[PDB]
Amino acid sequence: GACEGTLACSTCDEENDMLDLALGCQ
Amino acid sequence: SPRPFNEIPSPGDNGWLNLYHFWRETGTHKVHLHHVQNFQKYGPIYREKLGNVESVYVIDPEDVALLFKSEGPNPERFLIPPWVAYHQYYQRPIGVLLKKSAAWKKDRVALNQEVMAPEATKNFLPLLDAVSRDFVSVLHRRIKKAGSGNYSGDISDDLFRFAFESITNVIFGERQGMLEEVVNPEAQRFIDAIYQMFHTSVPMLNLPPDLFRLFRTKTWKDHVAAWDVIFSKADIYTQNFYWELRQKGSVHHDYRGILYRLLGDSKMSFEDIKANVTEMLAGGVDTTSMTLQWHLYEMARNLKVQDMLRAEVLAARHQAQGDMATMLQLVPLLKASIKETLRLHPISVTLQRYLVNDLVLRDYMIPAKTLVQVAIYALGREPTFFFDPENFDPTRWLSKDKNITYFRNLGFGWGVRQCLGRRIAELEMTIFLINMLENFRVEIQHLSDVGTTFNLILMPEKPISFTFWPFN
Ligand code: HEM
Ligand SMILES: CC(C)CCC[C@](C)(O)[C@H]1CC[C@H]2[C@@H]3CC=C4C[C@@H](O)CC[C@]4(C)[C@H]3CC[C@@]21C
Ligand code: FES
Repeated sequence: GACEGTLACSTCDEENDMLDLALGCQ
Repeated sequence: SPRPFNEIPSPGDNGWLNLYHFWRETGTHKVHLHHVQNFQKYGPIYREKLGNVESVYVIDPEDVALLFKSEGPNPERFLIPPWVAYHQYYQRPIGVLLKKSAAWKKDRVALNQEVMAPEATKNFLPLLDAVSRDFVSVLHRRIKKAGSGNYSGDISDDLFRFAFESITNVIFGERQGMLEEVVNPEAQRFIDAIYQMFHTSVPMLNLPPDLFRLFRTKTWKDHVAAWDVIFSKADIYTQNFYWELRQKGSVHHDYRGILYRLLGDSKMSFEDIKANVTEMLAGGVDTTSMTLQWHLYEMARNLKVQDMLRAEVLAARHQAQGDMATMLQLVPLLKASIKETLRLHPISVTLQRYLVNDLVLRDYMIPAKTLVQVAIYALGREPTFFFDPENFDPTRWLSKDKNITYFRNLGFGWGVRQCLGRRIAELEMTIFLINMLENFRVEIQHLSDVGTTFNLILMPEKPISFTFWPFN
């Protein structure tokens, strides 16, 4: 968990866009 | 095995000669067109030393993917040398933008809790909606005054004031009154200094600081004065808020803004908080405003898309029974239209990362510590990565064909060091556009193609004068 559970990366609509550029915390 | 670094195509090894040819052929203010031309000359990957800095430039989403996959826990992008020099020489406390490694991570984590996390950002909605609703009232007022049943004007200054009201409202939980008829002249001076800071950055860009003062003395002096305004006013806002918080008490069940939260409960020192407030304020005025101006421009340029977006918003407001939070879940074409605006009109000409390990791209070995830049502007106009790239098509981002959007949504960057203001920006723009679409039809009289100029951030090359009709 790089950003530490804030939806600001993808190491683990808004989640949908993080999902493209590849969760755990959500 | 891969070819060595020196085999990557380039104009040559003389940074100063390359800089000379760049200035003479293209110009400092057309760096985006320089990249486009370079990929046409060299193919999908090249390297270019400008002054003392060499970068490898890349355009292919597939290479972008490898770059961001090889990213370490504390990414570094390119630091703007006049900004670094200003903070160092005038001993100005730095925020997340200018920090690295552990010190960067510490601020970023504390800030993500308050500006990126859904638990925090859900509180932004009414604060941002209030400002957008006021912007609509401004235009209705100008329509009545015109007496013509419409209003025509360049509203760039108003967009800057809108972006300022928005960012200050979520940070301070207080209205600065920049959408009023009579404006605070000192707040206006703050807005102007932000633009001046960007504008004066350009003549110093590809030079070491030792050459700034020698060859760009006037520009450096103007740049110093711009940052001084930024800092002196951001300091005052933060300091006044700190003391008013003690005068009134810190017992509040309602949401009071980002600063309240940081001062009330975070791992950040006051010093780090104040430095980051300054950076959030300055990073949020020219960005969302120019982006929204481009969005309005694309809607006027494609009236069919404008109709589709309005119909989507009207249906969303109805189904949500007026609730903004619920609406924002029913407006996927509008959200896609923001991605589409940023593809054509990125604020940032490139994204950059310094490599932490050696990396192969296009069968070339790129050594550790090499600066790699993704030419995001060039990528957005490139017909091999986007179908009919000159056409404004939001549905593009809705394809089930996941190949069509693979590493294409790059306007806010990627990963842990992506735009800190991304959620604020998305929310601010989406809410703004909902309010605008519900209230006005947007057109441009004597429409012509508006190009782009590089003023550190990318911007329209010339003014855009809109015509607004009240929508019934
Ligand atoms: C349309 C609006 C905006 C666009 C297009 C935009 C774009 C960007 C981009 C491309 C980056 C670099 C990302 C990377 O290196 O991967 C960035 C960084 C940054 N942005 Fe924005 N931005 C916008 C709005 C805002 C707002 C409203 C704020 C205020 C909170 C803000 C504050 C920042 C900060 C502080 C950084 C540096 C973050 C760090 O180094 O950790 N931006 N932005
Ligand atoms: C004023 C500050 C506190 C905040 C500025 C926020 C910006 C506008 O969000 C900054 C953050 C990083 C900046 C980029 C950093 C590096 C480069 C590479 C350079 O060659 C062109 C400018 C460009 C592409 C910058 C454009 C403006 C950016 C993208
Ligand atoms: S940990 Fe960064 S997105 Fe879940």
